[PDB]
Amino acid sequence: ARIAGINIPDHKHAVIALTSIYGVGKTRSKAILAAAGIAEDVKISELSEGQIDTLRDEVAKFVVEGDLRREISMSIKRLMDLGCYRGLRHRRGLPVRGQRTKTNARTRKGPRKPIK
Amino acid sequence: PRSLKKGPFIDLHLLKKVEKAVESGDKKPLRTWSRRSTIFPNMIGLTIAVHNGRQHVPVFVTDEMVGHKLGEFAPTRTYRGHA
Amino acid sequence: AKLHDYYKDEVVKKLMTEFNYNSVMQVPRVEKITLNMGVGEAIADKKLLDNAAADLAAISGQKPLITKARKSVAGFKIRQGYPIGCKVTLRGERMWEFFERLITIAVPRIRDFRGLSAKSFDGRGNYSMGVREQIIFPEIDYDKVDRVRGLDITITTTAKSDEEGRALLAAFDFPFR
Amino acid sequence: MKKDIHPKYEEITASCSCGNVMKIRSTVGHDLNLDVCSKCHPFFTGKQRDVATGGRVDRFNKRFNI
RNA sequence: CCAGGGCUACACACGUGCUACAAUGGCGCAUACAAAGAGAAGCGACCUCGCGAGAGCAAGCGGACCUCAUAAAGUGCGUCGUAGUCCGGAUUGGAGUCUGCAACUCGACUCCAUGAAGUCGGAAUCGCUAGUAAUCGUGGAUCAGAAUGCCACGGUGAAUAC
Ligand SMILES: [Mg+2]
Ligand SMILES: [Mg+2]
Ligand SMILES: [Mg+2]
Ligand SMILES: [Mg+2]
Ligand SMILES: [Mg+2]
Ligand SMILES: [Mg+2]
Ligand SMILES: [Mg+2]
Ligand SMILES: [Mg+2]
Ligand SMILES: [Mg+2]
Ligand SMILES: [Mg+2]
Ligand SMILES: [Mg+2]
Ligand SMILES: [Mg+2]
Ligand SMILES: [Zn+2]
Repeated sequence: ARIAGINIPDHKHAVIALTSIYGVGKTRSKAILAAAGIAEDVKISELSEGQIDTLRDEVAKFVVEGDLRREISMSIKRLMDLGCYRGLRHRRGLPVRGQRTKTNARTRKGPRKPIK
Repeated sequence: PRSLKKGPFIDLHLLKKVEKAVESGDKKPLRTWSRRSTIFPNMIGLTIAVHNGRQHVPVFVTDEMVGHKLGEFAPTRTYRGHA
Repeated sequence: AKLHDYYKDEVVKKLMTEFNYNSVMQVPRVEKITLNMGVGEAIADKKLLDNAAADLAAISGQKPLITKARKSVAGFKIRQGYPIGCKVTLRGERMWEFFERLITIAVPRIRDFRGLSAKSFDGRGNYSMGVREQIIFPEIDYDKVDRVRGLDITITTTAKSDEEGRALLAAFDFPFR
Repeated sequence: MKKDIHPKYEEITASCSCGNVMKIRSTVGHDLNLDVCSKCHPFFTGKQRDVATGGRVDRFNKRFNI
């Protein structure tokens, strides 16, 4: 029970425990096992040793754990240094997707700062 | 974003301005009120000073500014902080 | 010591070419590989010092030597003589059998492994690198852990300058970049 | 070495996904399974393709044609 | 009169809401049950593609005829078995669709990757006496597009008043 450079849990089922990978959800893991040919409600423990081999050849084509953490950090830092409207909001901690910042901007700004 | 069967959007005048800029070959700052036009790859390497409601602020287009729009580099509000 | 016979037969004759040595004793070799856990949180309790030495003894199969404070400083809140770390000195037959698992088994298991630096040889051949995770070794069980440690590697060698030690380890196909 | 203080140490045999059945000496006690030997890991062909900085103009002219 | 900008700004303060903190629940699969409405530059069957919002070709109706239109909670079966979880959905990355001269400021929606706070809330305070409260859907007006708002409708359906 070790898929894609991380450890994936033992006693969770097939499609659920693959979602520990940074890069798959409930849908894309159904694409893994329907292509490979495994039923979806067995655990990742008591999968045979001819089953963990090919399962990463399904995983390797996706842009995953280290390959996906870098291009997001490359995307956001590319928005930083052009001078676009998006990157100004990425370097000032104020949200990007149009939302109201007069009130309810408590995620990008963090919880409430008292006046000092 | 605009649809892809429609294609990109640009003003007909700024397309004629940049073409007349490259064909003549100037580095004069083109001032244009088209924040809603998408930048074309002939606009790379030019100074195009797009308006922000108050004045004209220059933009020298590098490579990574192709699929963007001109208004993103002309900030239209102004803010230093409250205290 | 698998890789030591590989040193004797093929790595020596390689390095004799590219540096024009005029004696068989002049070619570089490695002396020792030292593994340090600086465990500063033992001043709170000895409980975390005891389980850090169970890690690094299982990794490299010798008993670890507990180090002590050389001088008593207040910026770190330690006296003179508090146990503040451990270490293992590996030499000879047991040295290459760490270095066999190192550049084959242990190092490519690092999460987001990109490769190692090469400006990191401090002038006189000695390479020192640090690892961020004791989990990477095939010894410690991933579930039996309790607290994450970290250590480093120090490959002391008999290279004269900064250049000969980079070329020494490159003939052990070291994973630089 | 001192015959009492040290942990056990013995030849084990390590198996990887690259088809390697490799022999070391290690303090595990049981046998070993691997995923990345240093003969298969993306270190000599992986860092090349994974960058993919990409042509900015070809982002623009793959979308459409004038 | 015109173009762009602003009415959408944010150390922060209060009022009204929606969604939550899970098993009286989440997901998957099969499957029963409404009322009230609008519709011509309008609503837009089926067929054909598309992971999907949609697109193509294009009938049907100025309407108890036709379409909008599939009610949902529920029930049958199956799983997950108390974890920040197969709970929660914010938030950001890359793709899109659409209406619209025109979606950077400053639209809704789709698909995929990311997966915050939150485990029932101090003092204080509000609504409600029966088809009420609670609950779960559904339509409409403003309107090119843009409802957690406003107005309207049925399904389930209590506790208690010395
Ligand atoms: Mg995941
Ligand atoms: Mg005006
Ligand atoms: Mg207003
Ligand atoms: Mg308040
Ligand atoms: Mg959910
Ligand atoms: Mg259930
Ligand atoms: Mg279809
Ligand atoms: Mg929390
Ligand atoms: Mg989702
Ligand atoms: Mg609980
Ligand atoms: Mg309407
Ligand atoms: Mg409307
Ligand atoms: Zn493998």
